[PDB]
Amino acid sequence: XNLHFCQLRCKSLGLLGRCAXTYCACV
Amino acid sequence: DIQMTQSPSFVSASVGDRVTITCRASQGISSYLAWYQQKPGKAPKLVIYAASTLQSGVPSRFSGSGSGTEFTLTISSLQPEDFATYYCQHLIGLRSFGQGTKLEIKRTVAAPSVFIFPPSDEQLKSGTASVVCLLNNFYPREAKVQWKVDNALQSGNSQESVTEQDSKDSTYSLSSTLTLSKADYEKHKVYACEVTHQGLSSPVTKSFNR
Amino acid sequence: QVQLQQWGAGLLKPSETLSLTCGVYGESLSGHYWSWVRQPPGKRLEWIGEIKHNGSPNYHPSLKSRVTISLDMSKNQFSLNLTSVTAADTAVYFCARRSNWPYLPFDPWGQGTLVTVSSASTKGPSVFPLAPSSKSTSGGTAALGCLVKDYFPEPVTVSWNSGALTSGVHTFPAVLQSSGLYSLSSVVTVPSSSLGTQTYICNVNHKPSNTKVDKKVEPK
Amino acid sequence: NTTLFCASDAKAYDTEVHNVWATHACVPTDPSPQELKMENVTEEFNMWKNNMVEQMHTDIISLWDQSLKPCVQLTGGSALTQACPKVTFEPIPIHYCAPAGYAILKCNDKEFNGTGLCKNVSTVQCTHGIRPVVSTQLLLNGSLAEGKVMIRSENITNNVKNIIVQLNESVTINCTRPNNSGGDIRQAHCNVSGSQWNKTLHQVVEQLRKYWNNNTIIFNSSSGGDLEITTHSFNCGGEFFYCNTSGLFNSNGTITLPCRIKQIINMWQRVGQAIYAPPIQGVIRCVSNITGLILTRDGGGNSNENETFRPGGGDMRDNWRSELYKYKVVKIE
Ligand SMILES: *[C@@H]1O[C@H](CO)[C@@H](O)[C@H](O)[C@H]1NC(C)=O
Ligand SMILES: *[C@@H]1O[C@H](CO)[C@@H](O)[C@H](O)[C@H]1NC(C)=O
Ligand SMILES: *[C@@H]1O[C@H](CO)[C@@H](O)[C@H](O)[C@H]1NC(C)=O
Ligand SMILES: *[C@@H]1O[C@H](CO)[C@@H](O)[C@H](O)[C@H]1NC(C)=O
Repeated sequence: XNLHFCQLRCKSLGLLGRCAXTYCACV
Repeated sequence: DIQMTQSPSFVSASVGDRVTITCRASQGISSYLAWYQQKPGKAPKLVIYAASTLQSGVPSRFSGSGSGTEFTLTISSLQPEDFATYYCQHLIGLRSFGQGTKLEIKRTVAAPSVFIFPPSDEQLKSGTASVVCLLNNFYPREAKVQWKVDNALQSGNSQESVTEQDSKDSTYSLSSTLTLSKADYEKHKVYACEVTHQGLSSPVTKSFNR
Repeated sequence: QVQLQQWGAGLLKPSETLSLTCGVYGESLSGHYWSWVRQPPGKRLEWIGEIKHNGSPNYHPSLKSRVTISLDMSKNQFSLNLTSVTAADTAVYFCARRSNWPYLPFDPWGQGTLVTVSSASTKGPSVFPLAPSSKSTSGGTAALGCLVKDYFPEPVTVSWNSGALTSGVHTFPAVLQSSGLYSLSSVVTVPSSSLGTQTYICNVNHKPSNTKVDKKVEPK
Repeated sequence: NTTLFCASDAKAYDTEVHNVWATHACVPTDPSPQELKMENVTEEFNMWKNNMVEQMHTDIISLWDQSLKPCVQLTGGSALTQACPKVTFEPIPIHYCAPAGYAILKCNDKEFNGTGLCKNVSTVQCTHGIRPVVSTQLLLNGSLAEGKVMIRSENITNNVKNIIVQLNESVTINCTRPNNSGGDIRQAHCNVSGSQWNKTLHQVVEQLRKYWNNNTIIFNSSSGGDLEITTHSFNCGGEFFYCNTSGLFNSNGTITLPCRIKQIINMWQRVGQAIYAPPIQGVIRCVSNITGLILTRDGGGNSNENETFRPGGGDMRDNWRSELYKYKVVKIE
């Protein structure tokens, strides 16, 4: 993956989010 | 587990006729199916594999089609050598076979010749008496045989045996053996076997007095 | 051309081990799977197992607690072992080749080996006459025969006049009696007129007990 | 392209999730003997666009779904439930073969980057043994590099794309969960030779340079995300292990990695969450050969004497691609 929530999670670490297959990865 | 079901279970067909038999798997097996031919007393023989591909040497009158769960073996015009029991086989997994489809020769009704044989004196010395009733060269295979001792129907003390179809005249033969003790045999007088069959206008009875 | 020939002992008592072997002539065992298939009386074929290169056989589920299949590569033969046999293992056993993918169907086949499992002891057959009679002359055709009773195991062979009498002969399949011994009848139909001028003898041989009988069958 | 079969020397009686499925979906094979080689033949390859990868991905999904049933599944607010019995789980070798009218070309050049011309072509009928291993960060039970280590990417200069490393020397890893003893039944650990491992990097790093000039490389842990791709995850005996690799990625003894057994997992088969039953009792122990890694490179910053690499993965196609790169399907014409 859910890209929006992945993005919603990563910026709270200071980071952008993107999918790694079906998983959320922070950049 | 995958299960192979052949239909029909039993086919009777005349020479020259076309026949098509089917094999159904309980789950899909794509084209992983083969057909074998087996005659009584003999080993199976490969006919078709990959559903539709003939093994070298197999005559052109044979063909096969199908894929998935429904499969087909076809003979465009039967010759005498084709009558046999046919098995299908799943080529992978548990390598399970179908229950087999028996292909028998159809022919005209033929009444049985009936003969009765009393037990030999030699066998009576041993403590047992065998009475044999013979039905010779009849068709169809279905027949009823009843034993009678001093005019009284016997049950559960006789055994039957039937031959495979004769390779030439396509008739059957049958023996029925009534088994009694030595003591039992010598206390009765009349022994009779009664045969009912489609080729007879009425039941035929052969008998003797001890 | 390729031939599969089988050998091995076929008469066993319960709890013993069945051990059959199949030799291949005209081809090597290399790069081919080699398989066993059995057929209980009056039932369908059942796969036992297969193998190509030593170190990876494949067996049926219901038998893998009991079965060993192995290759003798120097003689181009392979064998089947079956431990703790019961009556339920009574069947005709076949060996068969199984070539590499996708030639997966079993082909060719051996002639099969008959395996009989029983506690019954070996016994030679008693031969009794089935005499022709005048209530047995069906329209100028008489019938006579021989009852071959109480022998074990299968099979027996029956001929008439040492193989000279062939027309009209019917040797029925053996039946297993409740005693555990086999029994069988052989009959023949002949001209009534010939009864007085032609001798009729059924010949029965059971090699396992070296029994040879020529019981002459005379009218009464 | 066309659809292929597969192959597996898997037993029919041995009831194990891989075998039972393998027995009802493959063939033993094969037509002997070897790969008929070509000479003075040039053929183009592309590991990143290879239809066999997509076909494999779909098959392994079917295996897991039929084999490892989660008790509960959550996707898009929708809940699915089914029986979830504990099972025995362990990899099996697999080959993929071509049908009647096609063939599988095999590139034999030792140093192959996955794209361009191959000068030592051949033609097998089926692929090498592939272990359908599902994992992140580390590739297990794979094939080894023929000579020295090799790296491959769709575009090395593009930081979003994963870098696939192929080792030439296996590093054995032993993970064990002791019979716990007042203890956490989910606490497990992994042991690997420190000395053995402090030489594998010493060879990968040399090759990680050269592409990026004389920059100095530093390894750091994952930057974040789902717990499954931040840690080294894999399936052992039906149980899900999660290993912290911080000590493994901190630029002559033993490395001890702490582990956790989890019952709640984010699916790789689909975007969603699934729950499996609690762990079985007794010792759970798996020995595997580490044969590769999946890396992503930290971009953004200039050549600050560092590019920095962190563990990645997630798209299991990358696991399949790492083994299937040297194959291609062709039409006879
Ligand atoms: C493996 O590769 C390294 C460098 O990448 C090299 O030093 C080593 O000799 C190789 N080992 C083998 C067995 O080829
Ligand atoms: C690879 O990435 C580099 C850097 O972003 C870019 O200059 C180059 O065009 C890319 N190659 C492609 C997209 O084929
Ligand atoms: C892994 O261990 C390091 C060591 O302190 C820790 O900082 C990090 O948070 C851990 N990551 C986990 C448990 O995901
Ligand atoms: C790798 O293979 C070994 C032996 O074949 C097996 O014990 C182990 O579980 C496998 N590893 C994985 C992650 O499947």
